[PDB]
Amino acid sequence: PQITLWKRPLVTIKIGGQLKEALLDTGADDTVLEEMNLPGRWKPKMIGGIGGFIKVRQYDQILIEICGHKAIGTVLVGPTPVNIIGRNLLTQIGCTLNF
Amino acid sequence: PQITLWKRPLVTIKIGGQLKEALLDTGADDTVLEEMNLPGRWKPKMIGGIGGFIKVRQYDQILIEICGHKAIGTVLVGPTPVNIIGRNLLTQIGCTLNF
Ligand SMILES: CC[C@H](C)CN(C[C@@H](O)[C@H](Cc1cc(F)cc(F)c1)NC(=O)O[C@H]1CO[C@H]2OCC[C@H]21)S(=O)(=O)c1ccc([C@H](C)O)cc1
Repeated sequence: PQITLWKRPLVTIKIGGQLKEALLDTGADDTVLEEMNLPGRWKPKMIGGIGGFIKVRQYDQILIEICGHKAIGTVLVGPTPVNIIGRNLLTQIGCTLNF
Repeated sequence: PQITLWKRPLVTIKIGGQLKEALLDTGADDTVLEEMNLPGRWKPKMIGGIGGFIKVRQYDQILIEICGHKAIGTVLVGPTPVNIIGRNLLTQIGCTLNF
């Protein structure tokens, strides 16, 4: 699907058997999700954005179905105000910017 | 132009007679630029991100030439780590996400 940007590009994702809505973010290099419970072992990490830095838990090789498109990659879980789909997963489902 | 997301979607912008590089950010509702001077009267505002919040100066009806595509809209200037082109200006240049 082609997505115009007159509204926030929110899509429905399926991660760990849970349904959530996430923001297709071309300005994000990696995926960051709000607090949730994810299987497996994680490693602590600190990511930076506007306003400073937050502590997140890095989960590797996590499957996500983004708007019916499957992808596996690293997912960061932490106090993000909004669920974000970063470029690490956008490239797997073949997303492009066109103008 | 079609832009893949394997690298940061950076574009050359022309704003206030100055040349800068900015990130086409679909995850940003507003355009946020590092410190500079623009015309007209401004009003203070505070915007939030992953790490918290930063104080910005809201400038309205500001012209920006993004990769040769002109657009006028609100531009926020403040201590952002990276120049961000938000959806307020992406819609003006006809930007879409495609997968
Ligand atoms: C350094 C370049 C960018 C600042 C990186 N960011 C992506 C941006 O798209 C971000 C998305 C966003 C949307 C949102 F609603 C809440 C929120 F907290 C974050 N936009 C943003 O801050 O927008 C501002 C301005 O407009 C306003 O509207 C919405 C909020 C305000 S990031 O999220 O910091 C980030 C993500 C992933 C990684 C991985 C580890 O690589 C690192 C860093």
